[PDB]
Amino acid sequence: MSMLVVVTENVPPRLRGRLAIWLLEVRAGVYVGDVSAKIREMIWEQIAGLAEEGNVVMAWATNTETGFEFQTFGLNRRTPVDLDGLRLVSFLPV
Amino acid sequence: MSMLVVVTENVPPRLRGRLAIWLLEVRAGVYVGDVSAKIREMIWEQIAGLAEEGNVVMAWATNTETGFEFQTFGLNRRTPVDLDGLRLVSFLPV
Amino acid sequence: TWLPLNPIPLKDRVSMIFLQYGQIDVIDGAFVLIDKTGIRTHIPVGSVACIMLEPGTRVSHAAVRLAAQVGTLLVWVGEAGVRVYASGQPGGARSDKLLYQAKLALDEDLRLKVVRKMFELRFGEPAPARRSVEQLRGIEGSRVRATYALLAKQYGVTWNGRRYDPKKGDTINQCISAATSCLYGVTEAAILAAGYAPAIGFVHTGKPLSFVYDIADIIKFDTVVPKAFEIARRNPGEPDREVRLACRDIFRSSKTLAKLIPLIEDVLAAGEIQPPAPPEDAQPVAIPLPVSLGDAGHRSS
Amino acid sequence: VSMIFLQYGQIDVIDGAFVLIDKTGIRTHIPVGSVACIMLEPGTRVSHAAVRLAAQVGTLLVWVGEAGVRVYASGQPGGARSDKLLYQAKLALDEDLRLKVVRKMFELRFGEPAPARRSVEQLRGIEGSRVRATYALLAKQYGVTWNGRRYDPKDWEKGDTINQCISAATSCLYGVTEAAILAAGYAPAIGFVHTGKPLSFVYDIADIIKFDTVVPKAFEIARRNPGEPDREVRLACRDIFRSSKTLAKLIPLIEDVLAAGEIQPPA
Amino acid sequence: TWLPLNPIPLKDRVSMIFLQYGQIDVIDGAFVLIDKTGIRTHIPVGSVACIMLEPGTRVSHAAVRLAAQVGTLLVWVGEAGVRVYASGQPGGARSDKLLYQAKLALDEDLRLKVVRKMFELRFGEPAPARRSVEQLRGIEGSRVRATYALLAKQYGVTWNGRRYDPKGDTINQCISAATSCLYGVTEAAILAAGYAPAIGFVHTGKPLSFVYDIADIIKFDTVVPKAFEIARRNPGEPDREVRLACRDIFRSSKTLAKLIPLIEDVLAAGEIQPPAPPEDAQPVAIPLPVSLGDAGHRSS
Amino acid sequence: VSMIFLQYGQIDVIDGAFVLIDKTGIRTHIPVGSVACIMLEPGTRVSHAAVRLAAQVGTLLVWVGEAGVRVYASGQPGGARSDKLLYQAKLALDEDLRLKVVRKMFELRFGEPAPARRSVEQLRGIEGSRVRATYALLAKQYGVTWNGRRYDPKDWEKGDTINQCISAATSCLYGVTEAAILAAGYAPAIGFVHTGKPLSFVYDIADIIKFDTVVPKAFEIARRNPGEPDREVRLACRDIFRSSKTLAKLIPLIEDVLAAGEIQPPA
DNA sequence: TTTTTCGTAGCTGAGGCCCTCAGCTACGTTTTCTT
DNA sequence: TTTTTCGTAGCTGAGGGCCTCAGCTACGTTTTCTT
Ligand SMILES: [Mg+2]
Ligand SMILES: [Mg+2]
Repeated sequence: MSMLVVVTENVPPRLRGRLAIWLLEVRAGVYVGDVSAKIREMIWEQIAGLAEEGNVVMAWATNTETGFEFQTFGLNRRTPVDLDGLRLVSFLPV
Repeated sequence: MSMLVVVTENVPPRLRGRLAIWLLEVRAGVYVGDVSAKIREMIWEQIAGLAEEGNVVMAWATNTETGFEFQTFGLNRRTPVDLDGLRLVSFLPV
Repeated sequence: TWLPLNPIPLKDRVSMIFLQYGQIDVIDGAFVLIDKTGIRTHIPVGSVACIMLEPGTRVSHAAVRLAAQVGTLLVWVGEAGVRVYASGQPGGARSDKLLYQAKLALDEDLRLKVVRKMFELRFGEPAPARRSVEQLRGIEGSRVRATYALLAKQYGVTWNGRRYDPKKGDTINQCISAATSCLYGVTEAAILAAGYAPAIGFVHTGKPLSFVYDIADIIKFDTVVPKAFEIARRNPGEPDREVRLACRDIFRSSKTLAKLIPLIEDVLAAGEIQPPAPPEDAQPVAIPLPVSLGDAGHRSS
Repeated sequence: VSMIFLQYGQIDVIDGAFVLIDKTGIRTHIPVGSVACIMLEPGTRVSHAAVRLAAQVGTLLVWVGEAGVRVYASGQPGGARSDKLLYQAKLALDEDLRLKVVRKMFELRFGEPAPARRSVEQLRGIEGSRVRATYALLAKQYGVTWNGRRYDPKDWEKGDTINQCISAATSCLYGVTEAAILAAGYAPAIGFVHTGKPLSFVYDIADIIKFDTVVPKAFEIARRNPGEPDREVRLACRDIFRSSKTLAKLIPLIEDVLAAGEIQPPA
Repeated sequence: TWLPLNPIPLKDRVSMIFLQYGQIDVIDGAFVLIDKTGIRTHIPVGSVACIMLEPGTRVSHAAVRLAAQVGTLLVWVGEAGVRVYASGQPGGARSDKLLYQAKLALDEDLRLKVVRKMFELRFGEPAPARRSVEQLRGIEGSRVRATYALLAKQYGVTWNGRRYDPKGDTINQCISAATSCLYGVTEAAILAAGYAPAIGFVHTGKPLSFVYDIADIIKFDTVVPKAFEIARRNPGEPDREVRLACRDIFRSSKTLAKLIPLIEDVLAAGEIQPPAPPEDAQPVAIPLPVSLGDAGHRSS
Repeated sequence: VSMIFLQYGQIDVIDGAFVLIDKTGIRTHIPVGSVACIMLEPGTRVSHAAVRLAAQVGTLLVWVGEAGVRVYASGQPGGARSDKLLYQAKLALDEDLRLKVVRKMFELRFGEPAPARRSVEQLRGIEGSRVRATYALLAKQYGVTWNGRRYDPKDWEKGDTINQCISAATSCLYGVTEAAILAAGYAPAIGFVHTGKPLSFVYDIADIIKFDTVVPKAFEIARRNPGEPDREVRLACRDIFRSSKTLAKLIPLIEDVLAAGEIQPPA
């Protein structure tokens, strides 16, 4: 089991509550919890299935280089970028 | 070293960049990283010193019951609440 | 537009939360506690094995439904923290499990093997040769009084026996009652999650929580009662909260939620018999059971 | 045996009695002694005191859909009576007792005795035939285009209208039948014909009475061809359950079915 | 209104990041890489021990200042990945450390003790009794050729010696890039511990002498085997994959965590204590602020 | 030690030469052979090619504030020359060499020779006396109310205007002095009078020339009593550094100080 | 006796918080070390 | 020879994205198990 963070934007109330089933919402659209791998994947399929027009990013603790990994769904001005294996965030121009 | 999440709101650009020194910003005001205890305390005094009119919540992975702990600075409609030692979030009415 | 909601494994959950002072509703499909002033408090219901409803709570239909769908046991408790009522999915999801338990319980010799295993797990050694179940119960009575005396002397608490009033006793009895209540909560949760009936027991019988009593009695003095004595000596004004915190800590440290289903499975396994296969004359399952991320006893999709 | 359905209001305790309360004041007085079972329909809210009283007198609370067309949660989960569950289980575990129960189910289903002692698989065949015949008969009586029973357990919308109706009707029926089984104090998972499902016994009992009422109405509504078929079938089934005391007469049937084991019932 | 910015320990950091194709600026006090189209990419500079600037980058004054203040080493590399230049805080923050190193380096017998320790740590056993530094360096030459041959046959890569033109074959290109990464983090570590990269014991009289010493201690334990692995994989563009491989080998063998203790141990073999301030000296008028970072980096 | 200060533009390479580029085109041609050291002032941006060239010819890049009133970063960190650092260190490590150096420093402070051979701590006493005396002298020459040297290393805003001015001036001076020390190729941390501070040697050298220019200017500005004293002092110090070649004349002084060890310099 | 009453989801428009940026001005600075 | 040119922080008003809610309507439902 490892720490999980889900950040949603412009997402239906359905998904907001659905995430609130397992995770603690500390700010609007920002959910925190602690889950196993398999549960994390199920939550991800929930997000992919219910996000609709919205966009979501999910980050979780690992024993990798940076201590965590993250993946996204939908379009956002801030999008992940690869630098020789290190994943950072690119901020696109308007 | 453990996973760290900082969520800022209505905070000066000074603090935004300052956090960007150590943490990865995946959404506006949402920073993720992996730090030791002492560094986390330092980041916290940076937040307490630079947040001004804004409000911030910081959550980090632990070996406690829920797998993580969190603390806040400034006023927010969503505020921590204690239930026999379990810390949840109360959402205050307008 | 819609995706099913399912339970997650019990081992992956927080043991329990106590709710008091408010109405419990559903908002946007989430479990929520609302007080008189309008303050909302979301409760990650799926992430909890057991939800304790104290006096002054009022639960909506939708909330009970939701709690059942994610396989979270709702437990209504009175003051001094005793279990009063419970709500959850109507029953076990697997026929073979329930028939396994019942077959074990109905046959005296199998029953005896199961009880003997319970005894071995509880005390740390084989029960004496050729004993009936009631004689084992006698041995257990003796050892239990010895254990109460021992804890009473280790923590230095005056002990005049187990005594309670139905609406009281000394601090230590109140503490024991509340702690035991928490244990029965998570144990009933575990028994239901594993897919068995709480009513069908081996040592205790003919009671609505017989199996709960059996399984809980196996680990009670390993877990909740010492902590009850610790708190008793601390002499607090209102024991129940301190007992809740202490029980959560002891459950977490000794990995109770992780070991409860294997404990049950092992206990039953001591019968040396396999869960009965479906009769060959039976009608084949027309629609296959959906694969589940949760425990075997909870319903899915 | 007695039970009451409560709807739209809060269940509280006044003077040691169960009370249903709305804005207009006390809506329904329920003396504690008069009900073994309380069915909570949607729009209900249970006070702690009500639950406390229910525990004190050993009353079963069951959270249900309307008219019991859905069962969602139950108090006393897993069943509150050892003797009932063990009665059912003993019946299911013993080859010949089970055989008697199955034979009774098939006879009630065919209406008067099943053949001397044809085997069980053969009875399943004969009734498969009977069921197809019944589908055809209802199809001609209600005059509905019928190309057989066909449905996709993963996509609700690819069968024809009549198959949707049939499925929704049987769904509701499974609801009230589960309600009745819980009221009787038995486990829905332990069946005699059906096995290996959370509701095997529910299917066993439901298949007995399936064709008397709700499947014909599935056909009726199918011919009416409304905008929202499944919903009209659900509502119609609700009405049928309310008017014809379905849940009330389901319990004697269950008890009879089990009684066919020629083993003695509890209290 | 303002709070000081300080370095964090090297062990707590990611080893290195390679930046290319863009201008590096400061926005709201943060290190940022901007490309031709306006795409911003924030780089957690404080969380990184070493930043590699590839061709086509242009670094602002503010950015260099910022990188120094958080004690992150900037390293300009050419392609084939070779280190070219470096930038960081002007020097060690502790007098006694530098005087310790210099005293060790200046005295032959002390120097010899240090070199002998280096040899023991590198090869896994004591150097033979009664040897000068040049004779130890001879022994090291022999063993090094032996190691190249051994790796060449274990990974099955054709080996015709260490060769490059200021071009070489794949294994040599890989070795050059990997070694470059190692020199990066090692220089970072040496500066963080508070020592001078120019003052070495085995290699001397070169701007990175001490870097060569320390790096040579762990080089064949770490970066060169990985160079051979990649060499046998035979990629189009060796350098990126060498980078990934080096990052992985650094994290797995906890290199950043062990580099400063390794240095301290190496020097400690001199059996001497870092010199105390002279009693005639003027006392420190304003006390050093306590730091969360390493001893060699400046604070507040 | 030839050097150039570059400001407001990008440093690139054209035809193997260092070039400073604006919107207006090439602003400054720098032949590679003519500079040992390039000081980058605020508003500069360094191209990769420039750095590569600087490495090829071994040119020191130093990121500085204006006129060198602040030092922020240095290429070749820790120093690029072994022999320089070892010269300095050997001087610092040996008791008698160190003593020769300290005595030379004090003689430069006093004008010409400190007393023949009475101890160092005692010389520090004399220098304290003389420093306070100088504060008083400047205070009377420029007519500034003087209640002694007072400042709070943690709160800048507590001392009087003149103390702020003095502190800011000495700050700038520490800037250019560090610049000069880096240009000479020595370590700022290794001092002879001051020790145990990252800039001990800087303090050593700076205290020699402190009172000739910038402290008097601190007093002048103090009496002018402007809105922003510290800022006016910084700008004034910048101007003084540019007009009077302070950094250029600092290096011979340093080399002289060290030369007093009567040990021979490198190349 | 003619008692529509409760809890929750979907939808939409109003209000408001706050992120993002263009455009303008001011700046090269967060210091002190023989108090 | 009269060459003000570059990079970055603070400020403010405009634009806009999205969270939050009041107020209204519709609803009790996410099913099938002898195909
Ligand atoms: Mg007992
Ligand atoms: Mg070598």
